[PDB]
Amino acid sequence: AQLFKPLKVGRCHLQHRMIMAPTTRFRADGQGVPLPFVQEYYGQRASVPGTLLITEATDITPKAMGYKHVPGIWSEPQREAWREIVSRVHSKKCFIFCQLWATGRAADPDVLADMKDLISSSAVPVEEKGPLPRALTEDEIQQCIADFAQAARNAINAGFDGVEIHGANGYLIDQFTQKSCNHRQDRWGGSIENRARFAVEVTRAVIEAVGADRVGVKLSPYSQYLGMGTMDELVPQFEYLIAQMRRLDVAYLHLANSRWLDEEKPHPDPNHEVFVRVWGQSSPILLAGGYDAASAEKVTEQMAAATYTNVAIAFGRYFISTPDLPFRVMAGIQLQKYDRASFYSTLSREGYLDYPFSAEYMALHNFPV
Ligand SMILES: Cc1cc2nc3c(=O)[nH]c(=O)nc-3n(C[C@H](O)[C@H](O)[C@H](O)COP(=O)(O)O)c2cc1C
Repeated sequence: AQLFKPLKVGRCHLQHRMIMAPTTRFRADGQGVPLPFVQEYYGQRASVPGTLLITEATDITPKAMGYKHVPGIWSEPQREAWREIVSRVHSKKCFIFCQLWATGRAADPDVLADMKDLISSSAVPVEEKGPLPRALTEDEIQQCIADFAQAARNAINAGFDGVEIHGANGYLIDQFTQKSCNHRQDRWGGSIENRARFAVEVTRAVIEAVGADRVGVKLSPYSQYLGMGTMDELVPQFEYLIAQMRRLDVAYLHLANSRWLDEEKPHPDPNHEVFVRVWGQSSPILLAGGYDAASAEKVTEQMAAATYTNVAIAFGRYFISTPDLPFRVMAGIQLQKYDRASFYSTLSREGYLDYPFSAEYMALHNFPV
């Protein structure tokens, strides 16, 4: 199976193409430091050598943090906690990218030090008022771009194999890409190229920091989560941005389906064919959102037959429920049914560390360490 073939992504020689998608689980402390057992969570999911894992979204600066109990990577205590997580993954011969974000208008205003700190590309709330975000100034944009680069340096210094730039799901970068939020009249909004500029410049600064082979970029072009996915020129806007990502030669593009607002409207393009076409055949593409063992297999096989041979699939919910997911899929073992109780848990070991391995995997584990 194509899905089981080794694939080089960035500097990492992956041994199969099933990826742990970035998933926020709120197991960080009030200082943004991952809890001491976060290392066992990622270690569990480093089940099979040559797996790539992508971390939960990680904050870049204390001012940009939008939630409590999510991790950052600006402070020394955070960076040391992540070094230990990354060490555990590498000890199991797996690879890990740190996903970097800022929440912008989707931050929890109760968590911000000042109401001034709720920022976006423009003063457009997610819901009809809705506390109003403040439009970033030119200098604040420049500062945010440098903060992403410095976070990327911190990540690479903690040992991460790479960073993913969180350009999706209506968070701050996507708030610049999409006209349903960005109504700026300066060079950061007001046309397809101008709206794309924020994502292009964050990407360029992170590339200068760590090199294109340690940077992936996530987008969710069709997603309607958090006020996105409604602009009239949605397709052209992302065709343009993905052409620029391809020109910048990033290690991978990651495209994900999210929450679709009306289930009676069919989705236009479940496997993102329209965008994969612009990205091209040569560089790895990660697809996420709604896949299972059979559909991950089918889409990778059929894309390969269509010349798109460099496709990986990332799983969020099944990697939560199934720590040995790639082992299971390769051995024809059923993935663990996931449950909403665990998705909506916070802080505890319960609903986090306590999904079992397959009995099969346990059978091979029957030895003294
Ligand atoms: C609990 C939960 C937390 C998530 N947190 C993030 C996040 O931190 N970063 C991000 O880019 N996507 C996040 N996602 C989206 C996942 O990466 C993925 O796109 C989503 O789970 C859909 O894929 P699935 O069908 O395999 O679950 C999250 C999803 C869930 C279920």
